[PDB]
Amino acid sequence: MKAAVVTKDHHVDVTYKTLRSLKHGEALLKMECCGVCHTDLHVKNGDFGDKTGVILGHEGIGVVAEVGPGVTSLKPGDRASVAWFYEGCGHCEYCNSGNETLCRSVKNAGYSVDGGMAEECIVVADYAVKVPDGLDSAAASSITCAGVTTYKAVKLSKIRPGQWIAIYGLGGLGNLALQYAKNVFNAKVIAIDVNDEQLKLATEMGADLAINSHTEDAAKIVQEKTGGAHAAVVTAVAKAAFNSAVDAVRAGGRVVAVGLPPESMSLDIPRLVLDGIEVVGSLVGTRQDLTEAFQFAAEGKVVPKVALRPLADINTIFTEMEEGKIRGRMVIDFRH
Amino acid sequence: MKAAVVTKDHHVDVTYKTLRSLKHGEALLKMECCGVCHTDLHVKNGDFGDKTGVILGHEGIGVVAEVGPGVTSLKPGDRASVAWFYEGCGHCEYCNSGNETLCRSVKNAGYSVDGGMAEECIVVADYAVKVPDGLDSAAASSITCAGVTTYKAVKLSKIRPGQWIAIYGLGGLGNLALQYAKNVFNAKVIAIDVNDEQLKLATEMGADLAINSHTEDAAKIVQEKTGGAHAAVVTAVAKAAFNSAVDAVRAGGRVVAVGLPPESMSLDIPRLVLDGIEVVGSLVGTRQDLTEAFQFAAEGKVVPKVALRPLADINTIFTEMEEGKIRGRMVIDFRH
Amino acid sequence: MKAAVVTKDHHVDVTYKTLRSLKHGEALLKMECCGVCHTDLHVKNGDFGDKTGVILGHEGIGVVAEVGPGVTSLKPGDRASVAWFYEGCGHCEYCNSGNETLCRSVKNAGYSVDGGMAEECIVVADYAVKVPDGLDSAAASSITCAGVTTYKAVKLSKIRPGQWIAIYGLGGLGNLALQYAKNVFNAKVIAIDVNDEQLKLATEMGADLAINSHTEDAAKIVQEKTGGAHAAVVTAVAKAAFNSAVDAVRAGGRVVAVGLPPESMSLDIPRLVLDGIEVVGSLVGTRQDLTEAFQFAAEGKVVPKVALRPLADINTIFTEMEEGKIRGRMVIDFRH
Amino acid sequence: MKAAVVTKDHHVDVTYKTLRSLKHGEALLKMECCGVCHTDLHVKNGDFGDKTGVILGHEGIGVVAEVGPGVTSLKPGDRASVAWFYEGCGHCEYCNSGNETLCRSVKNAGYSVDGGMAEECIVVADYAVKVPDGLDSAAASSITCAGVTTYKAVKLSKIRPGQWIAIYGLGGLGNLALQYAKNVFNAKVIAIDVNDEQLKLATEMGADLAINSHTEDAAKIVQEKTGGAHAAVVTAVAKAAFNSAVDAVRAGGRVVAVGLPPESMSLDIPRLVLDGIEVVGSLVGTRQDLTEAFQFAAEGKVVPKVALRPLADINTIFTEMEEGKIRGRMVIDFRH
Amino acid sequence: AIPNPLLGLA
Ligand SMILES: NC(=O)c1ccc[n+]([C@@H]2O[C@H](COP(=O)([O-])OP(=O)(O)OC[C@H]3O[C@@H](n4cnc5c(N)ncnc54)[C@H](O)[C@@H]3O)[C@@H](O)[C@H]2O)c1
Ligand SMILES: NC(=O)c1ccc[n+]([C@@H]2O[C@H](COP(=O)([O-])OP(=O)(O)OC[C@H]3O[C@@H](n4cnc5c(N)ncnc54)[C@H](O)[C@@H]3O)[C@@H](O)[C@H]2O)c1
Ligand SMILES: NC(=O)c1ccc[n+]([C@@H]2O[C@H](COP(=O)([O-])OP(=O)(O)OC[C@H]3O[C@@H](n4cnc5c(N)ncnc54)[C@H](O)[C@@H]3O)[C@@H](O)[C@H]2O)c1
Ligand SMILES: NC(=O)c1ccc[n+]([C@@H]2O[C@H](COP(=O)([O-])OP(=O)(O)OC[C@H]3O[C@@H](n4cnc5c(N)ncnc54)[C@H](O)[C@@H]3O)[C@@H](O)[C@H]2O)c1
Ligand SMILES: [Zn+2]
Ligand SMILES: [Zn+2]
Ligand SMILES: [Zn+2]
Ligand SMILES: [Zn+2]
Ligand SMILES: [Zn+2]
Ligand SMILES: [Zn+2]
Ligand SMILES: [Zn+2]
Ligand SMILES: [Zn+2]
Repeated sequence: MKAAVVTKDHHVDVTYKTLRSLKHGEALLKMECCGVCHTDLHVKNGDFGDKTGVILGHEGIGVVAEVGPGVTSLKPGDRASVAWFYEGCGHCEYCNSGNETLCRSVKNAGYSVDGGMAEECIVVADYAVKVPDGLDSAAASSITCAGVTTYKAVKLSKIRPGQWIAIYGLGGLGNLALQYAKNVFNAKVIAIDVNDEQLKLATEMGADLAINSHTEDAAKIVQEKTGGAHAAVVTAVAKAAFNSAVDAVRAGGRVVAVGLPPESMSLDIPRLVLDGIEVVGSLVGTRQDLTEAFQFAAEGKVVPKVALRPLADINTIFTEMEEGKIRGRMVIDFRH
Repeated sequence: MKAAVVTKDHHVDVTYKTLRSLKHGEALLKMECCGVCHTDLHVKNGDFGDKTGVILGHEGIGVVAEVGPGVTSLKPGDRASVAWFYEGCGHCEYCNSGNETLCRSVKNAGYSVDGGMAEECIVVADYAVKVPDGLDSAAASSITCAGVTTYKAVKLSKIRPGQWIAIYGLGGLGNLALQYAKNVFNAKVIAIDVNDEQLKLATEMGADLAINSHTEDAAKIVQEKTGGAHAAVVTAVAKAAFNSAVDAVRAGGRVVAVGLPPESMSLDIPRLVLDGIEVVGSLVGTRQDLTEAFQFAAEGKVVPKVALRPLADINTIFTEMEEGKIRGRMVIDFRH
Repeated sequence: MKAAVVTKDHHVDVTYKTLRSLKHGEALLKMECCGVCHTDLHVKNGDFGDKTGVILGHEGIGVVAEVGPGVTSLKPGDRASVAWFYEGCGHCEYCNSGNETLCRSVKNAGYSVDGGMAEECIVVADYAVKVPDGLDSAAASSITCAGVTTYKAVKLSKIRPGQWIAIYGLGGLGNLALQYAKNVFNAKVIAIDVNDEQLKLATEMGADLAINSHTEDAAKIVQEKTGGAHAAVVTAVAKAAFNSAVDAVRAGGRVVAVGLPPESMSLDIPRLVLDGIEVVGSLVGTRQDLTEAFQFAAEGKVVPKVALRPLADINTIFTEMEEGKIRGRMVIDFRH
Repeated sequence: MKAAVVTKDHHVDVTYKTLRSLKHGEALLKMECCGVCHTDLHVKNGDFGDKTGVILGHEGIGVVAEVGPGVTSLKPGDRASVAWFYEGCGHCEYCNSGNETLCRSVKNAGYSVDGGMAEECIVVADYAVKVPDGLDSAAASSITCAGVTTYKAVKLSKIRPGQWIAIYGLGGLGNLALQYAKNVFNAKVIAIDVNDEQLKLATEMGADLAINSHTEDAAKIVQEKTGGAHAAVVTAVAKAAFNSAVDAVRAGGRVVAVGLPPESMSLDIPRLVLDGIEVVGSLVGTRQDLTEAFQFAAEGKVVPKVALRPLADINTIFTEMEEGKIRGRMVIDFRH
Repeated sequence: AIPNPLLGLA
C-alpha cells in the first residue's frame, strides 16, 4: 500500500509499504484521511532525532477492516483515529493520575511507530479513539491532533469565561485554538501571528483583536487594550512568540506552551517572580480529551478549515507549510 | 531615631530621622530587630529602580508603641511584623481571590515605603501581622520574609509527602525552604548550591542529598539518583540555578521561582512541552501564609539560623552577603 | 425616609426611618432599586432567628449622595450595590484566602445590619461594589444577589463546557443560574421545578431539558436522558430538591447547595461513597465574583427578568413569592 | 484449595475449590495473607445485595505461581496484591482522568469477582499491584485496603500540614488513617470512637486529642478545643459519626465519607450553605495511590497493627469485628 | 509598565 515515508535527506518518499499481520489487541484501519501536522515537518526534518523509514501521520481517520485476537473495543466498520498519543503503558504515575500523554513509555504515531499517513495503519485498539457519527472524516482528522491539543491547552490555561486569552500562531492548531477558546470556553481572544492571511481568517472567525507581531509590538498592544491577557496559548513555530507571550499576560497569568520549535525561550526572572507568571507545557490530550474534543466538532461548535490533497502532494504541502501558505489544515485524502 | 537609608551610590547611610505623626489606621512600632534580606541588596543596588532615601528592611519585628485613629487590630504592647507585603489594596482581582501579594497597588517595606531597618517604623495596622507568643523575636524576623516566602513556595510547588523536591540556593531563604520542605511538608530534599559550606548546613539539617552545582552537573545527578525531582524551589541569586532546575525535575514537574537575580532564564521549548514542565513565580505570602509560617516556627518545626549584629554593621553585612560568606540570616538587633 | 422593616409576627411594616450620621469608611446611598430575595422571606419569617426591627434587602442599587471620613473608593454620583456580603473583616483565614463570604465576622445586609430595601442605606464604602455603566439599575439589582450567587455556584460546581448541569428551582436565582450555565459556562442544562410556568420560561431561555418533579421522577429522567448530570445546582426552597440532585448526578458528580430551606437533606451513604459524590455549600460571591457577574449582565450575556413594584407592595410580593407566582424577580423601585 | 465462601444465611463456609484455568492477561497467585475488612462483613451480611457463593477478601498478598497468555506485567515469584479495585476498564471518563476506582465497569474482589481470602486467587495481572521488597506481607495486606483507602481519604480531605483533622472510627481503617494523617501529612488529629480501647490505642500512636462520642458531644468538644477541624475522615460503621462530623468541622471544612453503613446521613441545609461545608465520598485508591501507600509502609512511616489467624477462624473473627474487639486488623495467614 | 517588575506598580 502507499505510504508517506521519511527519507535520510529530510524529504518524503511516497512509496510502497506492506503491513505485517496483527498482534493481540491490534486492529487494521483502512485509512480515509490524514491531516498534515507541523509535527510531521519537525519529525521528517530530524528535529527529534533521525527517524528515516518511519511512516508519518497522526491526524489519521480510518475504518476498521480487521481486528486482532482479544479485541472488543473496536469492530470492523468502526471509524477510529490515529493520534500522536498512539499508546500509553496504562499503569504508571502518569497513566493512572489522568496524565497519560506524559507516559515515559508512550508510543507516538508518525514518530516512534508507523503513523496514519498511508493507505493502511495498524493501531492498538483500546487506544484508537472512535469518531462520533455526526462528524465527517476530514474535520475529524484535524481534531485528532490540532483540535484535541488546543482544546486541552485552553483547558490547562485556566482561562475562565469572559477573560482574555492571547493565541500566538494562527495555523492548523492556532485557528482551532481560537475556535475552542471563543466558542467553547467563552473567552475573549487576541489572535497574534506574523502572517496577515492567518489574521484575516482569525478575525473572520470571531477573534476580538488581531495583531501582526512582525510589524507591531504585540505584548504592548495587548497590555494597552485589555489590561494584559489572563492567559496565553502559544502554538507558533518560532521562539519570539513564546517570548512575547510572557510579556502579554497580566500578573498571575498563565502561558501555555504548545509549539515545538527547536529553540529556547527567554524568561526574565524578576518578571516571572514579582508578577507571579506561570509557564507550562501542554502535550496533546488524553483519550477522554479527544473524545470531548470530537464531540464539540460533531455538534458544530468548532469547524476545522480543511483542504483535501492526494498523498503525492506531501512534499509540496510541506513547502506550503514552511512558506505559511496554508489556511487551517491540508488533509491527505485516501478515499477512492 | 536611627535608620538604614539607601544612598545614591548604592550603599547605606545610618541616618537620624524623625518619623511623621500617625494617620488613621496606622501604628508606631519600636523595633526590636530586623533581618537583612538579599532583596534589600537588590533594592540598594538599584535593580528595581533608584530608591535613594528609602529606609531598608522588611524582616522587622517591633512592639506597638502607639496606635493611630480607628485602630483596633493592634494595641500598645503587641509584637507585630514589618514584611515585604506591607499593604495591599484589599479590593481587587488579586486581593479578593487569595492572591493579595500580586496586588498591583501593593506597598513594599524597604522599597516603596520606609521599612523596618530602623529604630522605629510606621506600619498599617491591619497588614502588620502579629507574632505568636511562643516565638523569639530574632527567629520571627527570619520567618517575616525568608520563612513565609519559602513556606509559600513549597506549598505552591504542589510537592506531596514522600516526593522529591530540589532546593536550589541554601542561603537565608534556602535553609528555611529545606526545613519547611522536610519538617513540615514531609518531602525528600535535594539541596543544591555552589557553596560547600551552605551544603554542610543542609546536610546537618537532614537534606537527603546534597550537590555542588559548580563542581557537579546537578540536573544529571538528580535525574540519576531520584528519577527526577517532583518539584523544585529556586531561591538562588544566579540564573544557572533556574536553568538547571528545569532539567532536574521529572516530566510533569513544577519549578517554583523565588530568587530575584536581574537575569533571564532559558527554557528549551521541546523539553518544556514534550515533558509537560511547569514554571511558576512565587511572591512572599499572604497574611494568612505568614500567620501559618509563624506558627510552625513557634512550635519548633523550623529553627531559623540567625546571628545578631548592630545597625552600624549593615554595609559590612552586605559585603558578606555579596561574597557568599553569610550562613543563614544576619539580623540587626536594636534591643537596649 | 421609608424602609421595609421586619415585624415580630413575620410581616413587613413600611416605616418612617431617619438614618444615623456616617462614620469613617461609610457612604450614604440614595436607593434606586432593591430586589426582593427569598432570603428576605426567610429572614422575616424568623428562619434564621428573630430579626424583628431590621430593614430588609440586599439586592440594592443606589447612588452615592455622601461619603464619610477617609472614603476614597466611592465618591458622590457613583452607582454602588448593597449585597448580602455587606462587610467582611478583611484579615482572617477566609478573607485572605479568596473565601471572604465565609468570614466569621461577616455583616449581612437585610439580616445582621440594615439593608437596602429602603429609600436610603448606609454602606461600608470598600465593600459596596460599583455597578458598571452599561447595566440598568433594575437588572443590576438581580445580579447583586441572584446573579452573583448563581454565577459563583456554577463556577464552584466545576461544570465544564459541553457537560450536563441539573438546575433545581427555576425562580429568581434559578433562572439566572440557567442563564449563566448556558450562556457563560457553555453547559447543557436540565431545568427542574414543580411549577410549569417556571419551566416554560426556562425552556424559552434555552434549557435543554425541563422536568416537573411533581409529575415525573426527576433523578430517574436525568439518568435516562443524560447518563446522569456532571453537576447540580440546587436553588429550590424544599429539601426534596436537594435529595433528588444527589441521585441525579453521575459518579464523581458535584451537587452545589444554594437554597436555604430550614430543613435537613438526606444522603445515602453507600451511594455517596461507592459513587464518589460531592456535596458542597456555596454562599453568594466575593467582591470579585460580583464584579465579574455584573460585567456579564452589562454585556447582555445574561438578562434578568424583572418587574418593578412600589415599596408599598412588599407584603403582597412576599405572598406572590410564597405562592410561587413570580417569574424572575420583583424589584422595589424608588425612582421617579 | 480452601476458600472463604459466603453463605445464604450470612456466614462463611470454608470450601474446597478447584480454580479454572487462566485466561489471557490473568495470573494465578498462591496466597500468603488476606486481611479481613469490614467490607467483607457488609458483603457477607448482604448489605450490598445477595452475594451467596462469592469468595471474600480484597486485602490479599500472594506470590505469582503462574501467568496466562500475554502477561508481561508480572512473572512467577513476584509478590502482588488483591485489592478492592481488582480491575477497571482502562478507557473511560474515570479511568483516563485519574479517577479509575469510579469506573462503572469495575470488578471488585470479594464482591463481584472471587477475592483473595483463599489459598489461591486468580488476578488480572495489570491490576495486581506489586508489593515492595521492604514490606512484610502481613503489613502489606492492611495497606491493600485499610491503608490505601485512608491514605487517599486524607489526601482527598485537602488537609494541610499543621491543620486539625477529625478521624471518626479508629478501627482497621481508622488506626491507619491516624498514622497517615499524623506521620505522613503532618496534621493534628482528633481521634473519635465509641470504643475506649480503640481510643487508648489512637492516643498511644500519637492522636493529639481523643473523644468518646458515646459519652461526649464530639462536635462540641472539637469546636471548643480546636475551633473546628479543618477536615474530617469518617471511617465509622454507624450514621451517627457522619452526622457528627458535619458539626465538627469549621466553616469551609471538608468531610470525607469512607465508611459504608447501609444507612443515610442527615445534613442541615443552612449549616451546609451558610458555613460552606463540603461532604465528599472517597473510594479506595488508584493503582498509583496504592503504590505510594505501600512505599510509606515499606519505609516505616506507618506500621499496620496486625494479628495472624487461621482461615478456620473467619466466622469467629467476624463476631469479634461485630463486637468491636479487634485492634487494627485480623489477618488470615496461609503461609506454612 | 508593562511589564516593568515592581516599578510598574501603582
Ligand atoms: N504540544 C503538542 O502536543 C502539539 C501538537 C501539535 C502540534 N504541535 C506543534 O505546534 C506547532 C504548530 O503546529 P501547526 O500544525 O499549527 O503549524 P502551522 O504551520 O499550521 O501553523 C504555524 C503558525 O505559526 C505562525 N508563526 C510563525 N512564526 C510566528 C511568530 N513569530 N509569532 C506568531 N506566530 C508565528 C505561522 O505564521 C503559522 O500561522 C508546531 O511546532 C507543532 O509541532 C504541538
Ligand atoms: N520571591 C520572593 O518573595 C522573595 C523573598 C525574599 C527573597 N527573594 C530573593 O531570593 C534570593 C535569595 O535571597 P537570600 O536572602 O536567601 O539570599 P542569600 O544571599 O542569603 O543566599 C543566596 C544563596 O544563593 C546561592 N547561589 C548563588 N549562585 C548559585 C547557583 N548558581 N546555584 C545555586 N545556588 C546559588 C548562594 O551560594 C547563597 O547560598 C534573592 O534574590 C532575594 O531577593 C525573593
Ligand atoms: N446561598 C446563597 O448565597 C443564597 C443567595 C440567595 C438566595 N438563597 C436562597 O436560595 C433559595 C431560592 O431563592 P429565590 O430568590 O430564587 O426563591 P424563589 O422564590 O424566587 O424561587 C424558588 C423556586 O424554588 C422552586 N421550588 C419549590 N419547590 C421545589 C422543588 N421541590 N423542586 C424544585 N423546585 C422547587 C419554586 O417553584 C421556585 O421556582 C432561597 O432559599 C434563598 O434564601 C441563597
Ligand atoms: N470507602 C472505601 O473505599 C472503604 C474501604 C474499606 C472499608 N470501607 C468501610 O469502612 C468502614 C470501616 O471499615 P473497618 O475495616 O475499619 O471496620 P472496623 O470494624 O475495623 O472499624 C470499625 C470502627 O468503627 C467504630 N465505630 C462504630 N460506631 C461508631 C460511631 N458511632 N462513632 C465512631 N466510631 C464508631 C468501631 O468502634 C470501630 O473502631 C466499613 O463500613 C467498611 O465497609 C470503606
Ligand atoms: Zn500533531
Ligand atoms: Zn504509563
Ligand atoms: Zn525579602
Ligand atoms: Zn489589591
Ligand atoms: Zn439573597
Ligand atoms: Zn474575615
Ligand atoms: Zn476493604
Ligand atoms: Zn473505566
